[PDB]
Amino acid sequence: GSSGSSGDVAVRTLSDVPSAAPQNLSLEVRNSKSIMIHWQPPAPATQNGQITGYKIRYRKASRKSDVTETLVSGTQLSQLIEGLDRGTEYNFRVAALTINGTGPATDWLSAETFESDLDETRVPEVSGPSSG
Repeated sequence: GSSGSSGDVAVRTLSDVPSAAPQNLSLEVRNSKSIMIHWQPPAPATQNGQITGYKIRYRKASRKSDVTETLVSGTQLSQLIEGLDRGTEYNFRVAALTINGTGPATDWLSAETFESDLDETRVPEVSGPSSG
C-alpha cells in the first residue's frame, strides 16, 4: 500500500483582548419570526479572562450592511432573536466579550425561517448495552 499527507496550523500572537470564539454554534429556528441561538464557550486555556457577555449580530442575505447588535449575559449560552420574516435567509454570529474588550466572531451561518408555522417531530433510536 501507500499514502501521503501533511498539515500544520498555529499562531504565536499575544494581546489583551481574547482571540477565541464559541464553538458548537447552532441556530434552532423557533418560529418564522424568531430564531434560537445555541453556542458553546471556548476552551479555558485560550480564555484570556472571565467572560462578561456575548455579542450576537446578524444581517440580511440581501442587506449585509444592515446589522443588528445584541448583547447577552456572560453565563448565557443561548439567545432568542425575534422579529424576523418568513421565507427569508438570515445570517447570525456569536462573539465573546471580556474585561479586556471584545472577542472574535463565529463564521457567517445562514438560516432560512419557515415559510409558515409548521412544527416537525423526530423519533429517537435504539441503544445496546456493553461491558469492559
